[PDB]
Amino acid sequence: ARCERLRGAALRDVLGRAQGVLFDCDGVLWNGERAVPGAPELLERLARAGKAALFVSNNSRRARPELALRFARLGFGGLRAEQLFSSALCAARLLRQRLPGPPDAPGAVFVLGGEGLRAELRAAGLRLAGDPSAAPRVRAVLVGYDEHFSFAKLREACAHLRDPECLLVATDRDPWHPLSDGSRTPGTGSLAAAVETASGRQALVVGKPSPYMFECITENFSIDPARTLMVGDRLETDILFGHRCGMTTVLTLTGVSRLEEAQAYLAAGQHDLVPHYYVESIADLTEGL
Amino acid sequence: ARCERLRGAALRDVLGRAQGVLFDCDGVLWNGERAVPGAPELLERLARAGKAALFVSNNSRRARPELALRFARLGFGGLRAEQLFSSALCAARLLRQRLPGPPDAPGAVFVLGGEGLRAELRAAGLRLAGDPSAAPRVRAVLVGYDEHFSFAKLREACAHLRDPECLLVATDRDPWHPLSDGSRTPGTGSLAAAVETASGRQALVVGKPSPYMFECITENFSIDPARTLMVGDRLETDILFGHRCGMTTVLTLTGVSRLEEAQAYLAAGQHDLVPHYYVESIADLTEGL
Ligand SMILES: [Mg+2]
Ligand SMILES: [Mg+2]
Repeated sequence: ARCERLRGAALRDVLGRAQGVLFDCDGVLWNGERAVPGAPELLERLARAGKAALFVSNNSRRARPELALRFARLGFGGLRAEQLFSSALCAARLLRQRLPGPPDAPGAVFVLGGEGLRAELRAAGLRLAGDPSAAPRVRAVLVGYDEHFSFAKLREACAHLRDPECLLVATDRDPWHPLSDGSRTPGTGSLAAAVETASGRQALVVGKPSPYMFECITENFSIDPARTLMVGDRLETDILFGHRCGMTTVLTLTGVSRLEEAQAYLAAGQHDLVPHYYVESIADLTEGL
Repeated sequence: ARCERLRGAALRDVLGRAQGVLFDCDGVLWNGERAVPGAPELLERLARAGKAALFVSNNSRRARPELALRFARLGFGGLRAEQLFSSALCAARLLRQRLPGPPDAPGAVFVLGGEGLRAELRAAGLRLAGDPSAAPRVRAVLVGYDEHFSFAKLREACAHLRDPECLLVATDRDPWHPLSDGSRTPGTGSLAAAVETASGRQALVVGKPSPYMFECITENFSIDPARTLMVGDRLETDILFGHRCGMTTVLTLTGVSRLEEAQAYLAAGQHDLVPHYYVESIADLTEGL
């Protein structure tokens, strides 16, 4: 990984070789309400050229059917729900897999998060602490994007975690997210930091840069990481994810991370946070096909 | 610091030499509603023998007049309010001292914390973001023990901190606190972790183990740290504070930290988290006088 500007012959060969492309969404395909011009067209040409496209998002705020809506709304047609992987969806699968209880009863998840996250969990067959009883033992605390996080919920989370057998899981560690108006919103990472600190515990992280998301993806699809491009705007999330999975990484500059940070990490020899290539926007990739 | 059990001749000499004793409160003088038997009597004998006594607490939940009440209620008479130093009181003084604005207007503090913390801040002459206007620029965010912490307040805190000139201050970093029933409550450290993570900033910490508390104390009283005992139940807070200040440190076992953790740190050569001495309870100190 030497942070090279991807163009000309090298672009045609890298894309030529590529069997598939995994895309982050926010900062890559769009910023809020606005699609990156040329992004829908890249996805079209990818379909026409080979070449698998899958989407990997740390979003834990909406269930998959609703996250899928953003694609159509922002002018990305022809996409199937099964191409989209979110930390919400993957958290539900991890909990189902890891679940410490006796076989019935495995049992309940205390969730810090919203209705879309809850809907995903229930759909994976998971029992939630907030739900109507027929009170089950809580065997996992899940920290997701919780716009209604409170000291009270934090305190309750810690009560459950006093049981060392109770799992602590976080959907992702993203510290904050940019909004259209130039402001930020705190991210799950900030809520996970509070929970870990007060409980004295380290969370299992579901989303990027955890390799679990790639396991979650490869459950459903055969992807050869050596032949797959990982495209993202956040070095510490998307690019680190790519290196950990053995993918060729492409930083796009339409999002959170700056070229200057990528080059800084290169100089400090922190090669897992350096992309193989960068582009100003993913529209620069299309001419490679 | 070699974690020695303080008794016999050594106890008489250490206490004999000591000009003063600084005490942590919770886990030392009392646990919740219950005074440590013998604790009021040690303080009495200290008065009779020399020998200054001062109290250093990370509490940011109640203003000093109300924190003083706990002493009388738990059977500690003869104490003056001026002997008590809390992170709340010291945070107010630090803000007054550090305050980045033009001279009027220095200006407003956004507070994550309760009415007792707010009352201390106003009493130091500080203007608070929540208060009635005659909207002032926020020039500091203060994170204290906030039982009404919320995602919304976290988000607002981060908005203020987008201004790199806006200070970030935390009353303390205590991660959690034990309660009488055996449960925990999250501490300011957990709330500070959320704020730091979402804002990408490091807080200035007011309370122990920050040496600022000792500066705050020495403003008012001449203490020679080389002749002062620091007595506490929490290694990472009280004992580390003591070493940083050049005091002789005494771990009491009636609180949070265990002898086993002290001895573990000794073996790992982490000498700043090892007390000079320990006692089962501070009642074991009285026979030294
Ligand atoms: Mg992104
Ligand atoms: Mg204590």
